[PDB]
Amino acid sequence: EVKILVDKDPVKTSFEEWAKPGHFSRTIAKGPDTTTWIWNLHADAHDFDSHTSDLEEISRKVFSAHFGQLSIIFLWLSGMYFHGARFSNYEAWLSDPTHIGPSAQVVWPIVGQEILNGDVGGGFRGIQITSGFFQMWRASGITSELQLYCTAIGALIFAALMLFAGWFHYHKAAPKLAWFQDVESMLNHHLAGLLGLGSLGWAGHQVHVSLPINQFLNAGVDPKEIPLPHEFILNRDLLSQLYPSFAEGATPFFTLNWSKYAEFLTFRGGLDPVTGGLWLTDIAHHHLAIAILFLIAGHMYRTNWGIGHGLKDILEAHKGPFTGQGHKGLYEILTTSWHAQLSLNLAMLGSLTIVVAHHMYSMPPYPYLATDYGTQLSLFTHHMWIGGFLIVGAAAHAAIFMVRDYDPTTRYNDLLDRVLRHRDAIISHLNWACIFLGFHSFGLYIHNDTMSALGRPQDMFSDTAIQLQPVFAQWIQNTHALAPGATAPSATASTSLTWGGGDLVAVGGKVALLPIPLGTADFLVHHIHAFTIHVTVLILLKGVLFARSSRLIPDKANLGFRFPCDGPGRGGTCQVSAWDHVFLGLFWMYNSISVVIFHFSWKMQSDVWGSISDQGVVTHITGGNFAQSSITINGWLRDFLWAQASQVIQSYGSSLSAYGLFFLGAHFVWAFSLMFLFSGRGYWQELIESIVWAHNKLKVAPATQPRALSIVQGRAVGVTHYLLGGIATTWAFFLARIIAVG
Amino acid sequence: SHSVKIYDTCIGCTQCVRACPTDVLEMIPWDGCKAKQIASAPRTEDCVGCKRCESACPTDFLSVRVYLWHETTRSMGLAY
Amino acid sequence: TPPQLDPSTPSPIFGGSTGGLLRKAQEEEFYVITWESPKEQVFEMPTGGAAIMREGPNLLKLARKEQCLALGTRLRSKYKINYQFYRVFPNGEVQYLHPKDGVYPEKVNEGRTGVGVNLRSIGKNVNPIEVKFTGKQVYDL
Amino acid sequence: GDFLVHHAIALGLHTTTLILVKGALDARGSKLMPDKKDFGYSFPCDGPGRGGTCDISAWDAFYLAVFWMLNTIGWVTFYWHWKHITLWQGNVSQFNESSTYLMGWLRDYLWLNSSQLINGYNPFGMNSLSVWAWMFLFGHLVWATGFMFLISWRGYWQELIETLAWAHERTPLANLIRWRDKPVALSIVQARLVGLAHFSVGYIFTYAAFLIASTSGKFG
Amino acid sequence: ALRFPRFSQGLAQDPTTRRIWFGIATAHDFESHDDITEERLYQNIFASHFGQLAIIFLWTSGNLFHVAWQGNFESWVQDPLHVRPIAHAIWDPHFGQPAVEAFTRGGALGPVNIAYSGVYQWWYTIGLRTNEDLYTGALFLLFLSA
Amino acid sequence: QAALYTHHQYIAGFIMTGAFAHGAIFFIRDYNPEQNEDNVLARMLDHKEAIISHLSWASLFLGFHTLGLYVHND
Ligand code: CLA
Ligand code: CLA
Ligand code: CLA
Ligand code: CLA
Ligand code: CLA
Ligand code: CLA
Ligand code: CLA
Ligand SMILES: CC1=C(/C=C/C(C)=C/C=C/C(C)=C/C=C/C=C(C)/C=C/C=C(C)/C=C/C2=C(C)CCCC2(C)C)C(C)(C)CCC1
Ligand code: SF4
Ligand code: SF4
Ligand code: SF4
Repeated sequence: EVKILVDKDPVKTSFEEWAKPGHFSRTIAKGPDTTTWIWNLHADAHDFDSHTSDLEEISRKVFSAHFGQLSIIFLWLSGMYFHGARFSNYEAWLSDPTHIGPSAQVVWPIVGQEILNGDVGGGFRGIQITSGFFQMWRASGITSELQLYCTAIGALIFAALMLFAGWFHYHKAAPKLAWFQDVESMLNHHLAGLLGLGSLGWAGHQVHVSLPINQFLNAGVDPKEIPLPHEFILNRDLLSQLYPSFAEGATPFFTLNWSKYAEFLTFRGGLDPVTGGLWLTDIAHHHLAIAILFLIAGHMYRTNWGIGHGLKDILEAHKGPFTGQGHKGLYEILTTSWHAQLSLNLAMLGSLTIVVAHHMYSMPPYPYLATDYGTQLSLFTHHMWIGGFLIVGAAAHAAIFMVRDYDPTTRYNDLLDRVLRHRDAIISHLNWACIFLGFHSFGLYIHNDTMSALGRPQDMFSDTAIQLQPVFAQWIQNTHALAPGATAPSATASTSLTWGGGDLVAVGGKVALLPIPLGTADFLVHHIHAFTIHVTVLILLKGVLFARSSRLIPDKANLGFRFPCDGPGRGGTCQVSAWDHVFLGLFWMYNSISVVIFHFSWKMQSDVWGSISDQGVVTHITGGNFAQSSITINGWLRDFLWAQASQVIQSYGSSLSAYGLFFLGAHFVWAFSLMFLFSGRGYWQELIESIVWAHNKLKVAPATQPRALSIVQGRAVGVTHYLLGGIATTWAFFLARIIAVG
Repeated sequence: SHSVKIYDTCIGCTQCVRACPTDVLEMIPWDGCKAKQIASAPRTEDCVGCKRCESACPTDFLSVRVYLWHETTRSMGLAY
Repeated sequence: TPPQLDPSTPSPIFGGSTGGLLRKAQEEEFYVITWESPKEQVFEMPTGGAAIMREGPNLLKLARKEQCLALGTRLRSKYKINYQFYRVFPNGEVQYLHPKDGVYPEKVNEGRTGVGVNLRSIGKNVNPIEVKFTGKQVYDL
Repeated sequence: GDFLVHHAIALGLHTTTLILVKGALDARGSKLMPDKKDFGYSFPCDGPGRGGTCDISAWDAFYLAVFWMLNTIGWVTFYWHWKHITLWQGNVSQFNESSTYLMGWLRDYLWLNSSQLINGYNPFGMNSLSVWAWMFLFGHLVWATGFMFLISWRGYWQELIETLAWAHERTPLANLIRWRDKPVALSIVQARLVGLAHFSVGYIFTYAAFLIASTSGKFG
Repeated sequence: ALRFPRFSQGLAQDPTTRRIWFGIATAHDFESHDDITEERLYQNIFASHFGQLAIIFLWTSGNLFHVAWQGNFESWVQDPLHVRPIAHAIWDPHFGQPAVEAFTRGGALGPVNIAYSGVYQWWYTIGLRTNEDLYTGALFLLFLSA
Repeated sequence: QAALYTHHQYIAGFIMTGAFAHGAIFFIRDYNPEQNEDNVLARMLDHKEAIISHLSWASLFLGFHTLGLYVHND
């Protein structure tokens, strides 16, 4: 039976364990003898399953940690709304969004730093923001600074609520293990309750507060004379003028005359020409349909009454001649291992973030977002990085599950067993695929570079030379462009302007979107992307599959998930643990995402973004140089890296001077990481031995004996600094370029 | 074949022998320590050189020393 | 002890894997681990996957000595089963390896003679110049 | 501008001598490895015990100090080239004002003088500077390839080579061909040497191409 | 040692590819070779120094020969401030026609490389003036190498 | 001129590293502690710690202050 199960006062609230560092583990609680202890305290802080073997005790800890994270997120949102209300030019940007740059940060006049308050327009000095909050606030119907202050106060109250909830559910009412393992109820509530009701409420807000205020805004009326949102609920007459169908009330809904609501519930496609974003009437209908779909979906599983499905029943009925018993045993694995669930959820969330990034640029949902290039580039890059990091974490935690929670004697599964019985075939095939893709993707660039350097432009792989046309993607584009006429007759326009419908949307003399052409250069970059993705997959999958054992190390599981090596024997056994494989795969994820964002930036600046005059002529930022220059490595070096870095390197003495400083700092940190990556701790411990002598000579030697960083810790520091420096270099370069020229 | 050597600073706690992944070391009677036993390496042809014994050595300095020497198919841990 | 010989005992139930013997067993050597089990039970394989050990005698062929010892220590620790293993050559020659004396090597036993024991501390090894242009190492003295 | 770069050169010299002298004076042994002389000049390590013993041999000190030598010599050569290229152009004030901060070095020396070199071949044609443009990217590629050997280590590659051996042994029409030497990954010390060689070759070729092309595009 | 390297029996018995890699990398470490003596060490070093000198002489002879054969030394000694010195000619089948045109510098009839080693100035300063002088210097250096 | 200066300086840089590498090899292979008792060469091994710590101090001071001045000017 599904019911609330709690335990009263399991852990006493006291400050006594705050004064004892390392209380959570047996080894660390004894106090430090060397400096390694100081690091070991921070590396094992959230490794709950290593603190205790009780599943219930671990689950309560993660449940409260989630509340803490939610409180932190609410504090962050409250700060964003408060800075929008108190230190921003939002109200001026509302009346002129095409000529005023959003800004919500103002610096103090100290040590000359007040130069960063640049001319963003609207009689305001500040730092231009690229988060896109202004367009979201305009879409939501927010018109005054007072409504942002109330949102900040509400977010503060909610953060306090989540913090209190975490304390209450760890110290007063701690749910039992059976409560957490009620997966059917959790799925039902998250599908129907959270998502369905949330989308239904947002749809209600859109049809009641967003649609009318945005209709007034798009009509060209002053924001300060638009009626307040509640005025559209009090006298329905105001709502019966923009849309006369509201005069009918809810009678059409209950009598199944839904076409009567076609005024504010539409299937249009394309973009709003005044706005440059998706029609709000389309978005409200989308959310209303998603609400019904999720509310019906959240009724699939059986909780307490007979109707519904059993997850174990579905899993045990899917087996075949090639897969033995099939999925039997997976319910036991996924209801007793936090790490497997974390791995699956991380992979799905990281994959979904990339889809969000891809969909937000091609279908701009927010008003005046498409013509704000700095916001678009920043959002795309940010979500790509988030997705890549989450995907890497998925592999890390799958390896952790394999090392710790895998047990064929009590939790056997045929599919996992059969995967482990032919891992050599999987890994060798992926190796061959990676080599083939690397050759037939990157060596074409080398061929083009050599042909260009040899004075033979006619022997290259180019649109004016040997062609490699992406015919399949071109066919998909043509099919999607013809959808409104044959395959989506009720739709008026295609789902995106990039499919090829031969139209361009211009807002404020700036190009929002237009059909994106695909040629040989795109054929090259797409296979480059596939190659890097395959190599990252190879590195991570090899670590997951070979974590327990290999022909080199028959007993790799006893060494743990995170160990440096197994000695210099067998020729050398460095970086054989599953942790190292994640450490190596982080670099390749970084490489892949960097290439993807470089591709996006160059393509958008060359073939989509630009300006349009009152003659009908389009002039792009880099003038369509992608097709003929992005086919050689020298082209990327010269026309992209050298040409577009001219902004960040001449930003000194302007409001963009903080990006050149961050450019240099990121370069410095990236170089700094190579000291940790290229060396080892045996040299550093010996070097420390001499400094300890100098300290002992002057009686200043500390009792906590200085130790060089551990073998694994040095790798972590090196990779963290490498990633930080690399990502910050592009952050500064992209922001400076797209703010100066965009 | 690598070289494994034992010095008389041994205290005979048998930590190296049970850390051997290829059964190279063993314990033999002795009279130089309270435990009346010392380690020996009669099967260094199966040594791989992982130096797991030295990680289990309590004496300072090490009482068991591994020197990496000529490489064979057994010492490189090759199964193909 | 007189080492035991190698019968034709059955093998654990296993579906097969790509981690088994290769051509090295055909031309150089392979290893055979034998034990006795009280009941049929699951055990993880050192080459990947899970197999079923039968009740009675059990014989398993592996590619390396390290695999045999890892499986043996796992059996001893988890199932409390005594084990043996042998080295088999392409010409059918069988060499008994472990437990060599009939007693596990971590337990002291009479009849064993020390090999590689240096009657000095590690700090008393001579300098390289004393062994220069000779074929001897400092630790071999 | 010269005062700061001379102290940078002094720092590079001092650090390189620190690494080399520490390696030479600790060659016979230390507190972490009292019997280092018993293992020779070049050995991989002493294993993961005693906290870890990566790069403990004296050869590894030289391997570490080569990077610092390259960095120091690059600093002095950058200084010489930038001080002379502005003097040959008739405007020393470009170096006098721009050498006092590092963004001046990045923009007015590297970025400014790479305009002609990277235009050796372009989608509109080529000129006589195309060899140096090709060698610039060649050095970049070799320098990047060295990072692979310097960052990734042996066990990952050995475990991957095992799978390739199985795949070859199970592929029809390829079983007829057998290797005579068993394929293994590069040794721990061998990989350091290979990565250092790639690093140094890329470092030398990139700067040689840049210097020759930048001084030959305009002839000072 | 029965195989390669023949100076290291321990490396010769290695059944892996490592036997090759290491054999190349320890060729000149005479002190660590099998059955080495001090007399053999000194004699081998003495012999190797002569080979190094021969290589040095051959390299200089090649430079002189190529400058005399494919260079523009005689035209350069008459206009050192306006003639680009030539190191050697270029014959690459991979070249395209624009590459052939672009690399025809100096007063040459085909693709050439412009020397940046300063050998022209050094040889002009020390009295060499004609191509025959470089030709007879190269022969003498080859004789010295032999 | 530029090519010659760069060429010779890089050659000198490599040679100077070789000088210390072979000096390190001498201490392992050829050094005889008993035949060098209390001469100028043994005292270096006697106060290697004092030498290394002072070199470390000099390098740390130079790096700290040069980088700080450069970043201040930037
Ligand atoms: C993620 C959320 C977030 C972030 C990044 C920021 C960031 C910022 N806010 Mg902000 N803010 C937030 C949430 C956030 N806020 C929320 C939720 C609210 C609503 C309560 C506000 C309300 C708010 C106001 C009203 C103001 C800012 C201001 C600022 C800016 C300067 C802050 C500063 O100097 O701190 C001030 C310094 C401190 C708080 C000290 C740090 C304290 C730590 C614990 C160290 C203590 C040591 C102490 C200083 C030493 C003396 C101790 C004593 C015993 C001797 C900065 C950009 C200011 C601004 O932009 O000015 C133009 C400003 O006036 N914020
Ligand atoms: C009301 C005050 C209070 C008090 C006295 C305690 C006391 C205790 N709690 Mg408890 N707890 C509280 C509130 C409190 N809690 C709240 C509000 C929550 C919900 C989040 C929890 C959730 C919680 C869990 C899940 C656990 C405890 C545990 C414990 C025990 C040891 C914890 C310890 O050493 O803390 C010292 C640790 C800290 C002070 C770290 C606080 C860090 C905060 C929460 C996060 C902020 C980080 C933020 C990102 C900073 C960013 C900036 C940075 C880059 C500089 C101890 C009995 C543990 C236990 O029972 O031990 C076995 C345990 O597992 N508590
Ligand atoms: C319709 C019911 C409902 C709803 C709305 C939620 C919503 C949520 N659950 Mg949840 N849950 C439910 C039923 C529900 N659950 C049931 C029945 C079970 C038992 C099977 C669980 C077991 C469960 C676990 C084990 C965990 C969650 C977590 C979460 C959060 C995921 C993070 C997120 O998306 O942030 C969205 C954020 C918001 C929408 C902000 C608003 C916050 C909402 C409104 C508070 C939810 C109140 C709750 C439904 C009832 C309060 C009790 C009452 C006495 C006050 C989210 C707030 C995770 C979490 O983060 O824990 C804190 C987590 O680890 N839930
Ligand atoms: C919701 C996601 C999530 C969750 C719950 C966890 C949870 C966990 N992970 Mg995990 N992980 C994640 C995502 C997640 N991870 C992702 C996305 C990756 C890929 C990068 C990883 C990679 C990873 C590895 C490789 C390992 C873990 C480990 C762990 C466990 C121990 C964590 C710990 O003690 O850290 C303690 C926290 C710290 C030491 C703080 C580190 C601070 C970081 C490095 C700095 C970040 C830079 C910052 C953003 C910039 C600041 C600038 C600065 C100037 C201020 C714990 C169960 C470890 C383990 O043993 O698992 C059992 C382990 O080895 N994870
Ligand atoms: C630019 C530097 C660089 C390059 C070229 C490579 C190249 C490679 N890495 Mg890699 N790597 C690097 C840096 C680099 N790495 C760094 C810095 C790290 C540390 C994070 C790693 C970490 C790493 C891991 C962890 C893995 C790789 C893998 C691979 C291979 C992928 C398969 C492939 O594309 O083969 C195609 C080969 C190329 C693209 C090389 C260029 C060849 C072109 C076409 C020219 C060839 C022309 C011709 C042959 C020349 C012959 C002339 C004759 C005179 C000799 C490939 C050999 C993976 C692997 O081995 O999978 C198979 C793998 O698992 N690397
Ligand atoms: C007069 C000069 C001189 C002499 C006589 C020696 C002599 C010796 N050195 Mg020595 N050395 C020197 C200078 C010298 N060195 C310098 C300047 C350095 C610093 C760079 C070193 C660093 C050094 C180290 C670190 C070691 C020696 C060792 C040795 C001994 C064995 C050498 C050996 O096995 O060669 C083998 C050498 C090779 C196989 C060369 C490898 C190939 C290199 C990397 C060049 C690659 C260039 C690349 C391919 C270019 C590509 C171009 C691109 C376009 C494709 C021997 C006694 C070794 C020894 O036994 O010490 C006890 C040893 O460990 N030396
Ligand atoms: C750009 C990269 C870089 C940098 C900055 C350094 C810096 C250093 N290396 Mg080094 N190294 C590098 C790359 C680098 N290395 C590489 C690639 C290798 C090859 C593997 C080596 C190999 C190497 C060896 C072998 C040795 C060094 C040594 C040193 C130190 C010399 C003393 C000195 O300059 O003091 C100046 C110190 C600095 C410039 C460090 C930066 C200090 C920052 C700027 C101040 C703090 C800022 C701020 C307050 C922190 C806030 C951040 C955070 C808290 C949020 C110094 C720390 C030597 C050493 O340890 O001597 C002491 C030594 O023996 N390195
Ligand atoms: C006359 C004159 C003057 C003076 C000058 C001088 C006096 C100079 C000096 C200089 C110097 C004085 C320099 C030095 C340098 C040194 C060095 C550079 C060293 C190095 C070392 C090493 C390298 C070592 C090695 C080794 C080892 C490590 C081990 C043992 C063995 C051996 C030794 C091998 C004046 C200015 C007044 C003025 C002008 C004129
Ligand atoms: S080397 Fe590895 S195997 Fe040989 S003895 Fe020491 S530990 Fe046991
Ligand atoms: S570990 Fe040290 S003590 Fe224990 S046996 Fe081996 S040598 Fe004797
Ligand atoms: S250095 Fe660290 S990793 Fe390399 S071998 Fe010695 S221990 Fe294993």
